[PDB]
Amino acid sequence: GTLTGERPPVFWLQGQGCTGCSVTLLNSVHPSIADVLLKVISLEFHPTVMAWEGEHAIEHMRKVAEKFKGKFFLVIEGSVPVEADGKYCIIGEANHHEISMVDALKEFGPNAAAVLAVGTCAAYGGIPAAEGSETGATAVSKFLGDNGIKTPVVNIPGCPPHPDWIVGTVVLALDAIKKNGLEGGLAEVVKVLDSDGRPTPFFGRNIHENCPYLDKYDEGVMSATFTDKVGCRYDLGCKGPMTMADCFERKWNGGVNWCVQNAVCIGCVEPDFPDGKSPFYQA
Amino acid sequence: ATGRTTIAIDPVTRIEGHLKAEVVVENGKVVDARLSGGMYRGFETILRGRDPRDASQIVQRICGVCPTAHSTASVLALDEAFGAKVPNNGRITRNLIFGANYLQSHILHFYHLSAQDFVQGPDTAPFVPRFPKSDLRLSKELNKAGVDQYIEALEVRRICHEMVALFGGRMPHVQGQVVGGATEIPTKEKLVEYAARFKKVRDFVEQKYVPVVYTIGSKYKDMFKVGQGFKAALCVGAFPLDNSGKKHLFMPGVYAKGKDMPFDPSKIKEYVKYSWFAEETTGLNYKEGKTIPAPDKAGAYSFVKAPRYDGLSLEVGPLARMWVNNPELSPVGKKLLKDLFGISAKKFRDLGEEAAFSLMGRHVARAEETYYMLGAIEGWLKEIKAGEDTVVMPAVPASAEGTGFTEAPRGSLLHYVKVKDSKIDNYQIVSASLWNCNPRDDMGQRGAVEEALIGIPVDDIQNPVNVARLIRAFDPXLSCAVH
Ligand code: SF4
Ligand code: SF4
Ligand code: FCO
Ligand SMILES: [Cl-]
Ligand SMILES: [Fe+2]
Ligand code: NI
Ligand SMILES: [S]
Repeated sequence: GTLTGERPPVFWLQGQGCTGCSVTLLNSVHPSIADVLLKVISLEFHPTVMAWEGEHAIEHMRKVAEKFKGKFFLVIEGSVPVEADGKYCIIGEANHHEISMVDALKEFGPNAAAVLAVGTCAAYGGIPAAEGSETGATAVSKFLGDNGIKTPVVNIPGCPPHPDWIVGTVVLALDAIKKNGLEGGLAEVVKVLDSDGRPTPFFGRNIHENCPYLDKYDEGVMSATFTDKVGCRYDLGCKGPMTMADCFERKWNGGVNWCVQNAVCIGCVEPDFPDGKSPFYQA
Repeated sequence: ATGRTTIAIDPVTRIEGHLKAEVVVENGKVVDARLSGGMYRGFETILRGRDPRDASQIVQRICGVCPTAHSTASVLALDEAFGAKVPNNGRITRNLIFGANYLQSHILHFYHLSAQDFVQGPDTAPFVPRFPKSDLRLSKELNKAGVDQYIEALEVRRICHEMVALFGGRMPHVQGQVVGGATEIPTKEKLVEYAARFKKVRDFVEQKYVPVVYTIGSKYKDMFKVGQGFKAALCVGAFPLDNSGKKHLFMPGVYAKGKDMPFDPSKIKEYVKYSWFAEETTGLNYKEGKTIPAPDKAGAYSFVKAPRYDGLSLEVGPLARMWVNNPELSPVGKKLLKDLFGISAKKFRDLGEEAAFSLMGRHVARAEETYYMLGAIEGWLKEIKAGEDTVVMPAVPASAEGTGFTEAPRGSLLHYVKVKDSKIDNYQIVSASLWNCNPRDDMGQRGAVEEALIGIPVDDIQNPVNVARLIRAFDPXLSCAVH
């Protein structure tokens, strides 16, 4: 990229998120986040990092949205709670009217080029939708479908995702769009999504079948304490067998570690996370 | 003289999470304030019925900026409930995991959240558009230094997360802290890797971050004269320095009405009159806490409960800890206080109560604390024993309770767990931005930030920049506050 290159507008809306999907993106190594923001995308609205505030920030997003109707990318971090008329997530106020996450996704969703549901909360409901919750936490694709909004959705799950999955999916899409235009490009992206809406370059391979401890698993050699790094982690709760992600290769935080080496995989990219992956510390 | 203008700001940006601030301005000053935490998930009910060990993963998803704090409070609560005796080397490893995120979080806060309050960024989103009169006072050279350091700090904070992940597995959301200790014994080789990254962070903190806070502060001296609020603080202790449970890097204490007092956690109660929870749950200590949402309750204006300490509304965070503990100031800080402010100071309290409890004082306290944490981390790198076991494997109890107390980067954090039939019966969280960003209690007494907004200058109602500047000095995290 260059400082003077083409950079599409992006709005980043936080529903029932924890900001960890924004933070994970800040950890991108190459390209660095500075390069992403200055050379790849134009991040026009993001509540955690943008200069302006309040109704002025909302109106700025609305002005960009009008200018780029059908052409901006909408990132959603967190689930969308539908109970209590949307009141469990208020994202702003303008014209003396509060704006719920429900309202915001009904407003901007129809006019985005594509919605990127970043993180397991946005993609699948995640922890806010888990047993014991009461907010009607809803995944982005389901909310949009329930409301008749046909905009394409790409899921980039994980709790959090690896930065490379987020940046890499953006790069995938922008490449396809450069080659084929917007609709042709998004069609090429959709072709490489699995049945859970995830890009197969990052989510097409199983952790366990590629795990360095697979021989120990097959031998029945299981660690009995977390600090035994020789044995397989299955008896300690590892969910690698049921998890589709490339962490075994890419690892985390500049390659310094990953969940299976350090402790166990908890299946954080999967649609049933957390309840279908729990208890975390037994098989 | 001018009359009243009422200003609502939603979203307050360059914080974490969902906050509306509404202030009443009369004659150029804020005279009233209300803070609304706008997003609820209900972790305290989601956790019920689970294997207690799951909590130390689930709770981190309260906040991906400070997940190591929730991890720490949770594993401490589980350790107590399970009777787990963390090995000495695991105590130290936990301190290395968590301490690295203090460095990350304070650097993120000053540069990537706060610095745009004082620095004009590059002429492209997300640095523009902004208020036409943003009161950005720095010279071209100093403004450029701010931008250059913002950019360098993006790499430095990322390196801090590599430090967290070396023994923590990944970040956000560590895998490496569990009941019974830490899941990965530090090796000689990985301790070299941690130290090499730590050196780069130390150099940035010492040469760039601490100096820039005092230097920018010296161009905004008026910001030491506002934002006092109650001048009341809480610290619950954090970073145990031995296995006794009685000695910590930050020792506990309360400060209010000009007086130091001990910290007794039984004096904490959470009020809900002005919060969206059922009225019958008001006034509960966390050991009996209840979380029953009431989003339509009349008169309420926040999903944050109102915690009070023996009736007092207190603030938390670096200022609170540094005031309570009164450490020696950094060499840089002593020099720049003299050179740029004409202040002769040796220990933190030598700033004086008024300047410490101020908008800019909170930024200074956070920079000083970052420097202070360098020495703690250096000490732990000398104390850790490569190869020595860091975890025990305790059986899950059928019936138990435990409380974990620590200090998240933004202030005091406790988690309480009650186990029955080997499952979570209750789990209650009392977090840092809960103490700071809460609404009125049942007696109408404001929360700490609400009160600190009183007196904030708004000389231009069309560019009311100091409202959110004050809020940002507290480094809010509304996802922590509400959970
Ligand atoms: S169970 Fe986990 S540690 Fe064992 S081989 Fe499979 S992915 Fe690896
Ligand atoms: S190893 Fe498992 S828990 Fe860790 S990031 Fe990958 S999918 Fe998530
Ligand atoms: N730091 C942090 Fe998070 C907050 N507020 C907690 O506790
Ligand atoms: Cl933290
Ligand atoms: Fe709570
Ligand atoms: Ni937090
Ligand atoms: S946070």
